[PDB]
Amino acid sequence: FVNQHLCGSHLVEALYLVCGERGFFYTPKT
Amino acid sequence: GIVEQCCTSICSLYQLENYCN
Ligand SMILES: [Mn+2]
Ligand code: NA
Repeated sequence: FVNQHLCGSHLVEALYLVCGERGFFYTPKT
Repeated sequence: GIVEQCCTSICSLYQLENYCN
C-alpha cells in the first residue's frame, strides 16, 4: 500500500475502507 | 493526532487501522 495525504472527509472515506465491518472512531483534535 | 497527521503530513493505511473498532 502507498502512503496517504488525506484531509477532511477523505480521511473518513479511507477509514471506512480500511476498517470495513469492524467500524472505526473518527477523533479530530479540538 | 491521526486526523491532523494525515492532512498536514502523510499517513499509512496501517496507521489508520489503529482506529478500527
Ligand atoms: Mn476533496
Ligand atoms: Na499505506
